[PDB]
This record gives sequence, structure tokens and C-alpha cells, in this order.
Amino acid sequence: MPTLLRVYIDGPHGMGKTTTTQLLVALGSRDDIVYVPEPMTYWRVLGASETIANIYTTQHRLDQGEISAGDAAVVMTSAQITMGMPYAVTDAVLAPHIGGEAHAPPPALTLIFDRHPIAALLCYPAARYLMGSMTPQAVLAFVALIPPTLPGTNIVLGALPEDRHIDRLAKRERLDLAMLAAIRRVYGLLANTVRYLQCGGSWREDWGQLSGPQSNAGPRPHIGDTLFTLFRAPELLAPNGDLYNVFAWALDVLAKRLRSMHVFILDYDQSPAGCRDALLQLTSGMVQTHVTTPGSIPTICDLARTFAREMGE
Amino acid sequence: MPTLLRVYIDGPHGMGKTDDIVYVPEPMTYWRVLGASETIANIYTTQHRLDQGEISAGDAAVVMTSAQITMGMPYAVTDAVLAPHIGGEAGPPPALTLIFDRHPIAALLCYPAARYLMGSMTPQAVLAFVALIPPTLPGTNIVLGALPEDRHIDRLAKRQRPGERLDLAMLAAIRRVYGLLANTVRYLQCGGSWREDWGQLSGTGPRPHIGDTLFTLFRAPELLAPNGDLYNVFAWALDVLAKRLRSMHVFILDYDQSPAGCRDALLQLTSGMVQTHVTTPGSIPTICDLARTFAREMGE
Ligand SMILES: C[C@H](O)Cn1cnc2c(N)ncnc21
Ligand SMILES: C[C@H](O)Cn1cnc2c(N)ncnc21
Repeated sequence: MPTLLRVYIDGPHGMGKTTTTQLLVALGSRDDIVYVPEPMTYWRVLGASETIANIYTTQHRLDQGEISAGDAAVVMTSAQITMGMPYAVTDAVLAPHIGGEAHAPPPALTLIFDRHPIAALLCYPAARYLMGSMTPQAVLAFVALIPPTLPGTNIVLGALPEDRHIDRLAKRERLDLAMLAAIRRVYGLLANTVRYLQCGGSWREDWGQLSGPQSNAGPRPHIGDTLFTLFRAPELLAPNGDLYNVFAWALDVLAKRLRSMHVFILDYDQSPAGCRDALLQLTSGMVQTHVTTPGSIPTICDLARTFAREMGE
Repeated sequence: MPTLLRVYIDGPHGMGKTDDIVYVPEPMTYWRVLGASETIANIYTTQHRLDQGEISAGDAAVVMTSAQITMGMPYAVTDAVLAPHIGGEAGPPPALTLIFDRHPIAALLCYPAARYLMGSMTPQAVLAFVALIPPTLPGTNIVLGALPEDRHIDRLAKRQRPGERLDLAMLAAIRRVYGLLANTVRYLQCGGSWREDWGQLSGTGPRPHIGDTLFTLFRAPELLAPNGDLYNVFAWALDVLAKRLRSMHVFILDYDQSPAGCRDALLQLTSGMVQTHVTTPGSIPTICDLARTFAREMGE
């Protein structure tokens, strides 16, 4: 009965996520912790050409008024489905090896990932919807495709003052503060959504309360402070006023996929070593899982090294 | 704890696919209005514009990819809400028989693979859709069609959907994809290992040759490294495809006959389909509710 610890580092770009996780990985034994890094190689080359470059210019040309909404939406939608592929595929090959949950002895293997599938099938799409470059229907199609949430899905979101974030961000993608505001808002919403569901929130019961951040602590947030609030869009509403059932079912799925997640908030308003040690203290309350076969440890380990080996920076 | 029989009627369109049995119809209203405006027309116009040289290959692919997301949404949301109610295999007549108009693989693999063959979708986008195919649950019975090509052209010509353009090149492509699909399931069911037979594509139990399966489509140069090796991320996606396809139960329905005949042939095929148990006492009625509400809201 060997155990596994899976930790997905996620949240808005530009906070220091990659650095903190390399630092955490650099403390461990080469063989008891493996990092699944950002698939930069799939991105700029393998899946398509310069994927991040096509996105930031299309929104920039949508702002100006050089290309309509529909035009930007088709480009944003296809960019996202291609961008999320590595996360989805990783999740699908690992799935069969993950047993039930399980404080406990040291995990036999710790897998740290640069992002979870929900960044590409939920968060980024919702942020683009708020920026006007994606339709709500398309965001819900992404949501309906989120894979079943595996036991022990530990997701680490980040915290950081916007002023420090804007400054960290300005390093050299283009300088898009509106998008920065939109993605921070969506991740704030995401943490509250997990809290809401874990405290027994039923969006169907509270839908009517809509008009006009901690993920594992505190009281139940108001539905207005969760991701459900984004789906009040007239496009999704029938002539009767309520959501078409098709979109309501997607919110049911959103609710199911996030209800079982374990979310932690890491403060990035610190030096790199500071972030590392805090992430390392956080991993202590995270949930481990048993693996289905005995050979899953080495198997999974190989899968992760291969991904790192072929798709990093 | 009652039994359920799920039957997905799929295969290329245009062949004739149009109380204890519920029928989940084609979500035409989602395609023409709820998810977007006239998605079929946008698909067919885009391919037409590419064919005439009015737009680029890259341009048509972004348009196609986005429209395929819209086309697929109803199946994917349907599978996600239904999945939790599906239990293990049971094998007597079933408590409920749910007949669906298409399975998620139509939109997350077949149509996409066919547009890749029409030069309007990248192979990488096709594999992004495949990676998102939902886990194959017990009792996934998929009915595929058989019909000679000229009878199919006749039938399709009398059956055009709103915004569709009669395109014989897309007909051949979708037909080829579906024939490869049937071959692929048999290849996997008889022990075929794509990784072991990959070398047979690039330089030459009893089952189809891998060149006669969907794996042959993924020998696309965009997915290979400079030394000819398939990138691991794509090899992964093929591993998922084998896993999803191997456990489906495919039934072939001969459509070269009358609706009466087809109806009965379809009912005849039901004897070898696999039934499951549901997981709750309220699953039947809830499933039932889902089915009728989908039909009312999204059915033409
Ligand atoms: C650097 C990028 O902003 C990070 N990133 C990671 N996944 C993404 C996605 N699916 N869409 C947009 N940006 C994404
Ligand atoms: C309109 C008919 O149902 C054909 N048809 C059915 N599903 C499709 C898809 N997902 N993409 C393109 N055409 C499709």
C-alpha cells in the first residue's frame, strides 16, 4: 500500500509559481518528487505555432476595433482547446493509477504540476469571457469537458497584491492589465466557489439571490462571490428568465468537478525562498491517495519524467 | 436496483438515422440558436471558402475547431450528468432503454478527424478533442451504419440540414473515418497494440492491419519530431484513444432498406447489447427527466 501526493500549482500567471515549485523540487530527493512543468515546447511549437502570441494580439486588435467579437472568439476558443491539451492528456493517463484517499506516513512519490486542467478548461476561458473575446456558451462547453476530478486533487492557488502583481508582471504576451484584472478575479471566484460547495452551497437553491478569498477556511460565501455569478449572461437565459437546461446542466458539472477539490492558498508576496518554505508547510495538510497497482509508482514516475523531458523550458 | 440499456445511434450522417424507452434527439436548436448562430452553415461555408481559395488553411482551422466545440457541447454535458448514474454490467428486459442520437465520439473524434482529412483542422486539434473523450462506461453500445456510397449520396441529398452544403469530399472523409473507427475497435478488441505495430505504417489475434485503423491518421507530420518519432504527448493521446475505443460495443445497422426494416433491424441488434445497473433508486426517473427535457429544449 504505497501512497502518492499530487499538488497542482495554479492561479494567475506572473506571481512566481514556476520558480517556487522548482525551488521546492530542488529540496527533494531526485527520485521522490517529480515536476510536470509548463509544456512550453508543446506550446510554441508542437501543438501549433506560437500559441501565446496569437492570443495576446487578437485581444489587442479586438480592443482597438480591428476585428469583431465573433472573430476574436473563434481565435480565443480554438487557442484554448489547443492550449489545454497537455493537461488533459496527463490527467487521462494518470487516472487509472489513482486509488482512494489517505496524518499519514511520507508519500512514496510526490508529483507537482505546473497547472491543473481547470486553468485551460475553466479559468482562462472565463477570463476571456470577461474581456469580451469568448462567449459564455463556449466557456460552458469547456466546463462540460472538464475531466472527472480524481481523489486527492490538491490545488494551490496564489495570493498577491495587484500593485505588487502589476510590478512583478512588468518584466518584458503583452502588457494587458484588463486581462490581469480579469484572471485575478476569476481565480478569486474559483477559491470562493470551492468554499461555497464544501459548505453545502447548492447553486440551484441560491440562483435567485443573484442580481447587480479563502478556499479552505471561513464561512460560506454568497453565490454572488462565486463563479456561478458569471453565467447570468442574457445569452444563456431563456424567454422565461431562467437558464436553458443545457447551461444549467453544465453548472451542475462545474459544481461536481469542484466540490471534491482540496484548495490551498499560498502567499507569493515574499522572496522566492520564502514562497518555497511556505509551500512546503502547506503540503503537510494536503491529501494523499493510494495507487491502484504496486508498479504505479515507477510507472507514474516515468510518465512524469518523460513529460518534463519532452515539454519544459 | 434497476437495469438500463443505453444505445447510441451514430455513424456518418445522411444514411437514415433521423414509456420504457426514451429518445434523446439531435440538438439542432443548440446548433442553430442556443450555442451559437447557425453552426452548421458556418462549418459548411468555411470549408467552401477554403476550397475556393478565399481563406487560408490556418484561418479555416480556427473556425472549424471553435464550431466543433459548439456542436459537441450537448453530448458532453449529457455524458457528464449521466455518468454518475451508471453502474456495473447487469447483462430480462431493461427498466429503461435510452436511445441517443449520437455519442460524444462523433464530436470529439469522428467529425474532427474528417475535417483534418478535408484540410480544415490540424491533427493537433483533433488529438486535443480525443484527450477530452469521456471515460467509457460499462454498457456503451454504439450503432454504426452500413450503406453503399451512391445510395448514401441519394439519401443525403434528400436530407440536407440547415446550412449544409452537399459535399462529396466530406462524405467520403466521414465515411472513411467511420469505417476506420469500426476497424479500430476490432483491432483493439483482438489485442492490437498500436505502439507495437506503429512501424508497419512507416515502412511495411487476427485483426485489421493498423493501416486500416484510425491510428494511421496520426502519422501526420505535424505530430512527429525531426527523427520521425511521434511526440510523447501525442502518443499519450493515442493511448487514451485505444482505452476509450476498446471497451465500446459496436453494432452495425444495415441502412440499405426501409424505415420499417431499419426500425426492426435496430430492435434486432438490441439482443446482444450490454445492460448496466443504475447506481440509485431514483436514477431511472432522473435519467428519464434529463432525456425528455433535452428533447424538448434542444430537439428540432
Ligand atoms: C502563460 C499563460 O497565461 C499560462 N496559461 C496556462 N494555461 C493557459 C490557458 N489555458 N489559456 C491561457 N493562458 C494559459
Ligand atoms: C449536422 C449533422 O448532425 C452532421 N454533424 C453531426 N455532428 C457534427 C459535428 N460534431 N461536426 C460537424 N458536423 C456534424
